[PDB]
Amino acid sequence: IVYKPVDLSKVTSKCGSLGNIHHKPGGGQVEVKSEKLDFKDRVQSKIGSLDNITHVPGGGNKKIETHKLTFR
Amino acid sequence: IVYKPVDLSKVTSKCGSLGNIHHKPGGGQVEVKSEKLDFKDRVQSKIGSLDNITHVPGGGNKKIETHKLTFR
Amino acid sequence: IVYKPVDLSKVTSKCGSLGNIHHKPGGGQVEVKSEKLDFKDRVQSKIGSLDNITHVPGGGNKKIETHKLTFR
Amino acid sequence: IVYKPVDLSKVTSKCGSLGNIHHKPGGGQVEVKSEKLDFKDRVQSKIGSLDNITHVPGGGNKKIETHKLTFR
Amino acid sequence: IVYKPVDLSKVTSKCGSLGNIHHKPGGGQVEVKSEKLDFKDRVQSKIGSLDNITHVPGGGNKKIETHKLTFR
Amino acid sequence: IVYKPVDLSKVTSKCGSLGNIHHKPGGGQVEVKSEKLDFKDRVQSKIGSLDNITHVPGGGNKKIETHKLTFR
Repeated sequence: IVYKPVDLSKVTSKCGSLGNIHHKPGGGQVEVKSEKLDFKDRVQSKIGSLDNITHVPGGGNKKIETHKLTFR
Repeated sequence: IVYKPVDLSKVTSKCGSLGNIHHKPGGGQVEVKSEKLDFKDRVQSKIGSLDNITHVPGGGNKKIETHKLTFR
Repeated sequence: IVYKPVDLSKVTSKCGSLGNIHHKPGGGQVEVKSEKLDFKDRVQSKIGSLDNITHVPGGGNKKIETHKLTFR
Repeated sequence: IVYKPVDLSKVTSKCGSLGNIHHKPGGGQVEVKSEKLDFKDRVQSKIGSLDNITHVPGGGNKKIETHKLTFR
Repeated sequence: IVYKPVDLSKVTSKCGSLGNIHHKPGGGQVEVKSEKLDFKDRVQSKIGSLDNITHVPGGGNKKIETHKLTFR
Repeated sequence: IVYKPVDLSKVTSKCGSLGNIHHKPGGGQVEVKSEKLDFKDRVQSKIGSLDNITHVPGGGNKKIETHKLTFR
């Protein structure tokens, strides 16, 4: 008895933002004028930013593999 | 008995931001004028930023493999 | 009995920000003017930054492998 | 002009577990038998426990109050 | 002009576990028998515990108050 | 002008575990028997514990108060 199975598979995952082109994205004009103005509660503000923010909790690879051979 | 299984597989994961091009991204004008202005609670502000922020809690590789052979 | 199983698999993970191009990124103009202005609570501020910030609590590699052979 | 507003409010918050009675809760019999047994990955186990676990990130109180009086 | 506003308010917060009664809680019988047994990764185990665990990152008090009076 | 605002408010926070009654808590029987038993990685174990563990990174008090009076 010959037991010769073969795994030759090519497996890829390519997830998120890949191969994009951004050409002169923030090229314009942004004007913010604020006067006599009041905040009672928590503020998050972005003006004219172009951040790359990347979070990867994913993208793991795992294999679990089992081999057994029994005579009786 | 000839037990000769083979794993030859190629596995990849490529996750997050890969191979992107940013050309002259923050090239424009940002003007922020603030006057007579008040905050009672916590502030986060970004003006004209271009940060690359990368978090990778993921991207782990693991193999679990088990072999057993019994005569009786 | 011949027990000659083989693992030849190639496994990679490549996660986060990889192979990106940033060309003249912060090239424009940022003006922030602040007058008569008040904060009672905690402030985080970025003006005109281009930080590269990388956190990798992930990216680990592990093998768990078990072999047993029994005669009786 | 008399400006004499009054706040007499009673405000209460009562959150989580309050005023419960637990009488002989763990009074029975718990038997665990484990033999020839294997773990490849991380274990959390409770047998026969009766913990009080209390987490309070909430339960703060704040007032913001503003008074202004103008002649012209 | 008389400007005599009053705050007489009572404000209370009571959060977590309060005023509970536990009578003979762990009073029964707990048996653990473990034999020929293996762990490859991290173990947390509780057998027969009755901890009080209390975490309070919350529960702060703050007043912000502003007074202004203008003659012109 | 009479400018006589008053704060008489009573403000309280009581967070975590308060006023609980634990009567003969650990009064029963806990038996642990362990044999031929193996750990490759980090262990935390409690058998028959009754800890009071209290963490308070919270629970602060603060006043911010501002007064200004302008003649022109």
